[PDB]
Amino acid sequence: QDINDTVRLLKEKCLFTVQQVTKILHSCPSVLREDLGQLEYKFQYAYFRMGIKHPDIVKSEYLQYSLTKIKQRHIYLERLGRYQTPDKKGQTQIPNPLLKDILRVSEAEFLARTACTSVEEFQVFKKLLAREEEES
Amino acid sequence: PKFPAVRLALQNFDMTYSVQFGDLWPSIRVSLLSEQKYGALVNNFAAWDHVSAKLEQLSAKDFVNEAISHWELWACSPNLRCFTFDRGDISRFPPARPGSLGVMEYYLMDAASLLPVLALGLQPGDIVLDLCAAPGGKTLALLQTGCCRNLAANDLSPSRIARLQKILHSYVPEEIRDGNQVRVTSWDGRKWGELEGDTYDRVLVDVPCTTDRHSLHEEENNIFKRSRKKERQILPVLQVQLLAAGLLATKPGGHVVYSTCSLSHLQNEYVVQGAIELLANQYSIQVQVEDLTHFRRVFMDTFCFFSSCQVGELVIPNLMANFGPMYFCKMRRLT
Amino acid sequence: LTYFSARKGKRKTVKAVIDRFLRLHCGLWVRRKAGYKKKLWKKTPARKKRLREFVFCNKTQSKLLDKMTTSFWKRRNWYVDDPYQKYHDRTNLKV
Amino acid sequence: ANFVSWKSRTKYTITPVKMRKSGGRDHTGRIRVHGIGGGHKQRYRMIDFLRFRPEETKSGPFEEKVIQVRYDPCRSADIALVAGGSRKRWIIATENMQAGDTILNSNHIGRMAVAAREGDAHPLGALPVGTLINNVESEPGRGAQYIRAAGTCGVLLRKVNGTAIIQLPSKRQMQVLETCVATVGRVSNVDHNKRVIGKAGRNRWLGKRPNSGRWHRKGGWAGRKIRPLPPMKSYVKL
RNA sequence: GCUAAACCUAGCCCCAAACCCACUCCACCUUACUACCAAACCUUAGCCAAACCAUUUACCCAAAUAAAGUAUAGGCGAUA
RNA sequence: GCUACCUAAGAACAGCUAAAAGAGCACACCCGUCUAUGUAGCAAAAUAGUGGGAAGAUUUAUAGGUAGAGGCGACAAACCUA
RNA sequence: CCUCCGCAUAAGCCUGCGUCAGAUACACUGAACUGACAAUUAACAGCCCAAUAUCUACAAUCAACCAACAAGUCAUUAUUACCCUCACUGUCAACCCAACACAGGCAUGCUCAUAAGGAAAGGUUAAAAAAAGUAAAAGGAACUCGGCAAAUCUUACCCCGCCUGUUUACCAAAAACAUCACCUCUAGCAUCACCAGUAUUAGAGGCACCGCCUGCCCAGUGAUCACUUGUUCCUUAAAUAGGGACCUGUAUGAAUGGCUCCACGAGGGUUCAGCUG
RNA sequence: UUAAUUUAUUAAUGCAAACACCUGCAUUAAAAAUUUCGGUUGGGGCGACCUCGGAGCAGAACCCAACCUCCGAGCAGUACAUGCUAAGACUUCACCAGUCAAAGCGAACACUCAAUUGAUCCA
Ligand SMILES: C[S@@+](CC[C@H](N)C(=O)[O-])C[C@H]1O[C@@H](n2cnc3c(N)ncnc32)[C@H](O)[C@@H]1O
Ligand SMILES: [Mg+2]
Ligand SMILES: [Mg+2]
Ligand SMILES: [Mg+2]
Ligand SMILES: [Mg+2]
Ligand SMILES: [Mg+2]
Ligand SMILES: [Mg+2]
Ligand SMILES: [Mg+2]
Ligand SMILES: [Mg+2]
Ligand SMILES: [Mg+2]
Ligand SMILES: [Mg+2]
Ligand SMILES: [Mg+2]
Ligand SMILES: [Mg+2]
Ligand SMILES: [Mg+2]
Ligand SMILES: [Mg+2]
Ligand SMILES: [Mg+2]
Ligand SMILES: [Mg+2]
Ligand SMILES: [Mg+2]
Ligand SMILES: [Mg+2]
Ligand SMILES: [Mg+2]
Ligand SMILES: [Mg+2]
Ligand SMILES: [Mg+2]
Ligand SMILES: [Mg+2]
Ligand SMILES: [Mg+2]
Ligand SMILES: [Mg+2]
Ligand SMILES: [Mg+2]
Ligand SMILES: [Mg+2]
Ligand SMILES: [Mg+2]
Ligand SMILES: [Mg+2]
Ligand SMILES: [Mg+2]
Ligand SMILES: [Mg+2]
Ligand SMILES: [Mg+2]
Ligand SMILES: [Mg+2]
Ligand SMILES: [Mg+2]
Ligand SMILES: [Mg+2]
Repeated sequence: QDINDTVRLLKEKCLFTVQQVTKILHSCPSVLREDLGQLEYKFQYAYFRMGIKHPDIVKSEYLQYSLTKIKQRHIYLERLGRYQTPDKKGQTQIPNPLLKDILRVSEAEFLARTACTSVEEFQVFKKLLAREEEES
Repeated sequence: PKFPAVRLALQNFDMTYSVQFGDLWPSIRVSLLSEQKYGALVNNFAAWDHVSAKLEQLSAKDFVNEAISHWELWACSPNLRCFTFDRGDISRFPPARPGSLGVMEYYLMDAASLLPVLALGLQPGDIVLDLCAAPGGKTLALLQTGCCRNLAANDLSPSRIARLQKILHSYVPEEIRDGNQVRVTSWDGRKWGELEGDTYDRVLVDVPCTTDRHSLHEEENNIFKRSRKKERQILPVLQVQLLAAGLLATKPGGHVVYSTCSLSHLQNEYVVQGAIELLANQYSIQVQVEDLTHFRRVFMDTFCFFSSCQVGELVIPNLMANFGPMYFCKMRRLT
Repeated sequence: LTYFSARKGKRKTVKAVIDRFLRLHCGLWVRRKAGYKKKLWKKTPARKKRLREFVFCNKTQSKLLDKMTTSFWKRRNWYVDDPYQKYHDRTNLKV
Repeated sequence: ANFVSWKSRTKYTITPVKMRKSGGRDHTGRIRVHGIGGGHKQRYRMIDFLRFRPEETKSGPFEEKVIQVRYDPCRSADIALVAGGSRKRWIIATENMQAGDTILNSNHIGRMAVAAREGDAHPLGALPVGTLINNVESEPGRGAQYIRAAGTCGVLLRKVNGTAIIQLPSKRQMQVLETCVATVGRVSNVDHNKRVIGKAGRNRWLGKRPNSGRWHRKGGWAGRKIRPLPPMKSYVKL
């Protein structure tokens, strides 16, 4: 049931293709042990808030990374104004940084290149973000 | 709402503040959207000694006490105590309670808001005006000093001045709020010049601003609403009128402080420049802007300042010390 | 109301009226004040006393309630211990 | 309704059988499948998909001679008439099958893997690993169901313990018992995919009715919105 | 003075009473009225009323009357 | 029994040009571009001229099927006895 | 004088212009009206067949060359059983579906203009207006929304849609739909559709021939390989930051957009020349 | 359809029953089903408004100026007899609501404020 539920959620709720589902299973085996609610939420986060299409999620190995990490990186960039959510038309005024230079890179590398902020600013931001999620 | 009012504020700020601040804007942007750091201003009418000890237990430090020490390496308003956490600390103060005397121990407010009060060099037996007092915070701090012989509180909206009455009752005893000792009015501040001229030693003017911190978070009665778009356009004009009105009321040799909550140089620098120009021509009164370089230097530890302002001092929010934006300009009426 | 029943072909009582009103035999109707149980904390003692009253109805109200009840509810009742027993008959009433 | 299936024949014959078009309708008479109706009339040639079918009062491996290789209307692949003993039958022709060719059908599993000639049908156990195969059975003696379209070839990937992994043309692996029989080589009519219909009229001849004129929004649905995420939709540019 | 007008009785209605119908011959479920060959049981819904509508809204069931439009039920409303 | 689509077994397509065809001209046949007539009309959609197609995704006779919470549709919200 | 009709079969209708005698949507005292009487004769057509097994790969096109594709319209045998005959029914007409003796609808064979079938004018006059024709000086689109209609029979383009085809029966035939080709999604399978099919298949869709451009979120530098990084565990109160494992059997990306172009069109616009009330 | 109310139907899943199917319960989706779309403001978009109190505003008992132009309210503070009871009255033009109060019992030696608010059912 656990395996069946995971693939059903990806195919039906997340509307991934059979080929894409297989690739997700091949590249991110951690999705199977992951809770269905959390996995759905993670996909929802990339698709709408981050405005990422299906092929990009699969290619960039997005579901591999923890949900916590995704929140910290994206919200920081969004609040900095460096990352802007795509509109209804899908076009952005300033092209968004790639997930390669957001999640794949280290904390230090992300701050140096993408965020363009000192570490001490980001450290204190972690605490604020962590608190915000507590009240929910 | 079909289109959130808070979204208009973001759109408005991005186009103007980016060019104004450059690379500093991202840092300000993230800080504005994040949770505001608060300072606890201890009520002097309450047990100041006991509260100070209690807040010290929470690892909070009185920045103004430290500021006074480094002041003498005019003088700031005395009898003010505000505890704030160290840089990079996100800790929140517990909610305030009533005291043994029946007055609340401390007031939770923006620490940057005290700077205009501190800039105004309050002396004992000074007749003081606050043109825009409501809802409170600043005007409460005026009373905390105890240097106010006569304090006048004014605000156009009686809704907000009602909130001030509640704050005054909770914090200040009835003894201190005697007849003409503390005066509360709900009249227009623009027409204050003709009401009384050369009355006040010191005037605090806190004009209505775009409320950058408040506009981004609170949807209700947002200034960036399309219904209130006409108010925004006439706001720079309105700000000058109020600042001019405060200057008329001031005795020659007296000092005023102009406080604005916005980052915009339109509502900060040009208003001050405009008010001087208007007063110099229409009423033939000269105003000298007092330098606050020493003032900015002392408070570098707690507050980061934007060092590019021609007149006044602008406190910018930082993610380390998330204090709401505050532009204070101190100036003296020569004539 | 039902003027003629499908089963019996009789006028029916509106049971709402019975739940809310008392008929005195003399023709008067008694009622409680509306909102007498509501938000007593914010109401003055004088107002609270006014609310805790049994009050008579208009002529027009009485006529309405009469039509909305059958003759059964209008009969003389000799209840064993009736608190409203004395109020059933009128005394020294001129027109 | 009054629908009776044309598939009534109980006895195998090589004679072309008159068949009735459905039109994509049921026994009920309503449409279940769209875009089917009224091509060229066709006659069905019954195919023996069981290659190892020994004759009556006969057993063991048998040989057959290919009489002719012929076009079939009912399928993409070419068919071959094959004669053995006193029996003629229709089978699916391989890529390189000619009249006069002799083809062998065996049920013998060899200890040493036999050489795989294109025409012949062998058990998968007999066949070497990596041989191109066609007309496979899922179960022993069930009959060929799997690789029977034109120019289609399966690959015998591996043989473990009485089991064999084959690759279906869709690149999906299938577990099959070694006792199951498959025909070696590729199916006839290679470059069938390379054919050009050329005009609308040809599809009408093939019995394919035109697609609906109704415009559909999308084949796939829209992703269902979770509870906190709705504000992140319908952003308007200014 | 034309067109016309006029008429009284075929029959019907409600009751009461009484429990009705049913082959000249021949033909008649196949294309009925054509002599003659290899399978039934299964909640009614809705209008309407509630001044909208969404729970709900009388409808024969074993013979008058009375209990009684009472006890009860019910967006405790309409109403039952 | 009209019509939309289908099933079964049928029928029709002169002449001329064409390397030869969902080709061209053009009958019969099918349709209905434009104008005029007609508007209680010949007609609850016709007439005359002019047109589009006319070996084909063609036209058409016979019998059968799909039925309204539905059918059928080369989607016109088309057609399912004016 | 007309014949774009006729004769026959099918289907439909059912005595519906035969004889006699009567009263009486132009009329004949005659009608197809009323009543009575009579009539369609089988060879044509319909109405068929003992059983059980068993047989039936090879079109048609003058069927011979040649050439195919969409792959096709007609065949028996073995054994048993079997001896009585020409019954029954349709056969008429000026006819059916359209409320009518309706300028409409109506399959096939033969006649392709008739050997068969019919009559546009009740009589007169020669007004206007109205309709359909014919002819017109000089001019030749000046008309008009528009060369609509007529006369004449015409060129070169532009836009749209590849094309043939389909659509609102009864105001829209088109730029709409479909369409070859291309692309996306779904499916590893038998006895009632798909299909007696099987991934070069089938279904659900998008776009519209062809032809030409447009294609990486596959981990970065440095010299296939080392190393932090990414991911997972454990230590650590728990962490910070340390210890161990893996990322080396493979990846392609667009139901993406533009661009000319041949042919075609009762499509929309412009135009040459002629032409015509 | 991203309106409200449903999942009777279908499909899947889990738990019971039974020793895979069927049945009962629950959950998730698809497919539908039933019903509605308040009022003012040219009409449309962006807005504003609907209840209570004050002024222009009836010059002088009461009432009365729609629409408009402005303001405000949706609290708060002090008591803790802000207890109980009861003549007579007022009343927002009805009703429902709302307001004042003598005397008396019990205490002591029926608060300020212009509004500062919500019926029935039901829990
Ligand atoms: C930004 S707030 C002042 C902030 C307050 N002093 C504080 O620190 O919390 C400005 C106030 O001025 C009032 N105001 C606006 N126009 C005014 C005028 N013309 N005269 C007087 N007050 C005015 C506004 O209603 C508002 O309450
Ligand atoms: Mg086929
Ligand atoms: Mg389409
Ligand atoms: Mg109703
Ligand atoms: Mg057929
Ligand atoms: Mg021809
Ligand atoms: Mg042609
Ligand atoms: Mg042609
Ligand atoms: Mg059609
Ligand atoms: Mg359409
Ligand atoms: Mg439409
Ligand atoms: Mg009809
Ligand atoms: Mg007769
Ligand atoms: Mg005969
Ligand atoms: Mg003749
Ligand atoms: Mg005539
Ligand atoms: Mg005449
Ligand atoms: Mg004339
Ligand atoms: Mg002329
Ligand atoms: Mg002209
Ligand atoms: Mg010309
Ligand atoms: Mg002109
Ligand atoms: Mg013309
Ligand atoms: Mg002429
Ligand atoms: Mg076309
Ligand atoms: Mg054509
Ligand atoms: Mg065409
Ligand atoms: Mg049509
Ligand atoms: Mg039409
Ligand atoms: Mg038309
Ligand atoms: Mg199209
Ligand atoms: Mg056209
Ligand atoms: Mg009254
Ligand atoms: Mg009124
Ligand atoms: Mg008293």
